[PDB]
Amino acid sequence: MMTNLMLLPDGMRRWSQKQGISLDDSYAAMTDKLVEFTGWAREEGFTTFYVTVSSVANYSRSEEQVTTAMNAFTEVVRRCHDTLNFNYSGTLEVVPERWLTELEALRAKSDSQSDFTLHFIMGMSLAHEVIGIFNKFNGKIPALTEELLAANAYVPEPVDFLIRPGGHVRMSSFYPLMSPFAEMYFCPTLLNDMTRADFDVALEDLRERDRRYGLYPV
Amino acid sequence: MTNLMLLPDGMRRWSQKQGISLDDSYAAMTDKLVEFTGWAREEGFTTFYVTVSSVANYSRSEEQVTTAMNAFTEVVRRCHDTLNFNYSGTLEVVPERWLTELEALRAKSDSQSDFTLHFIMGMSLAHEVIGIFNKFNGKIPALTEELLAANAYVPEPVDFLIRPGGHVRMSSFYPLMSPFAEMYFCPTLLNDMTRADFDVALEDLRERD
Ligand SMILES: CC(C)=CCC/C(C)=C/COP(=O)(O)OP(=O)(O)O
Ligand SMILES: CC(C)=CCC/C(C)=C/COP(=O)(O)OP(=O)(O)O
Ligand SMILES: [Mg+2]
Repeated sequence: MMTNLMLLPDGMRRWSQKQGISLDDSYAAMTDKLVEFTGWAREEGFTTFYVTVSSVANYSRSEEQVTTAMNAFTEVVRRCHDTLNFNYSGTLEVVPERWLTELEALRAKSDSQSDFTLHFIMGMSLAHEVIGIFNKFNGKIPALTEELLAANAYVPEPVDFLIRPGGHVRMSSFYPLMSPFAEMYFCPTLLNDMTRADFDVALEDLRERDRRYGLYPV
Repeated sequence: MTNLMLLPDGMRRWSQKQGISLDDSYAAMTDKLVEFTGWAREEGFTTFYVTVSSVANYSRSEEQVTTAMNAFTEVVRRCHDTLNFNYSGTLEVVPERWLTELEALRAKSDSQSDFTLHFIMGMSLAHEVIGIFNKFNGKIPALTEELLAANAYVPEPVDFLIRPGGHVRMSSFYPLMSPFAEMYFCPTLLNDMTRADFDVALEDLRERD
């Protein structure tokens, strides 16, 4: 069984306020922690490590906040892109061109033959995703099929495991469209405080679960 | 003007725990759901959503589908006279007998009640999107957030979502247009849920913001 993993990052402002440090340093710690998380996910045999980078609404923040966040996320790819396959998707039209250009170049320079993939999803929002798909195919086809929908969703496959640190038990705009049976794990520990042990007990929890897919066992 | 959504789970597990049949466990679920509707109404929620089934659920055996659909329909048989009942979802995968009875019960419900019980059947974001597209294909210049919200299975954003039974997952029950929904999971099986469990769940959900 080949599994994949998805991380929902949040709590950089909470960590910066809690520590009495700047938002920029909090995001630098987020970059370090995300490099760590990518390493851990690769060590644990996950085929793809998904990171829900941002929602559409996040790009309504101030220019500086968007620059800091997008730079922090991009630095992860700058550091690890040489040894893995990098890809990205989402509501790309709301992402500033600077980051689309740099992330495209980094995607071109990544090892597309690697057995491990880091995938960023930016501008996540089920409303915008569905509206984009509908408008793309509106009137041009007799009916939308599961295959087309799967081929045009932001996340190109069902997600197996989903982890959200930071104490919020909610999905926000990050729920994957084609993942009805994804397993969810929440923990109060902030992302920048997550240790390898926290990750490991999370994986104990997630791998302990019996996956039914809506059916009774046989 | 708040609403609540319940994801039922733990009927087979409860039947095994109590040493009873699946039908008996689902009868206990019927009683428990009548109770839950009462609790939700007393707490001021305008609409109580219950995720009856997913698309995958109808791939179960005929006996299992009949047991579940009968218990859920029995809830409406008991409560339809005192509240407003409505339903939605991927209706084409629901057996016609149950759609017929549920439609008749919806027509007989109190459409003037300030409280609504709403079943969603055959839940699946893929099938929901496919159905919306097929419904509006070529009939509109472009899909808007307003139209999408007006035609999704759940017709409004969900405030609170509760899943007892110990499984931390949506199992195809995620409400499409609820980006700000708060989720509460608890290990207590649905059939073991008391009013106090509901109340502390509401404490947890209301403490957050
Ligand atoms: C393009 C942009 C702006 C991306 C935003 C990056 C992000 C995941 C912020 C969430 O953390 P938070 O600081 O908002 O959480 P908290 O307030 O709890 O610290
Ligand atoms: C039409 C159908 C089949 C509806 C199914 C409704 C449902 C998800 C019940 C959950 O309890 P359960 O039956 O899965 O019990 P348990 O959690 O113990 O397996
Ligand atoms: Mg179940």
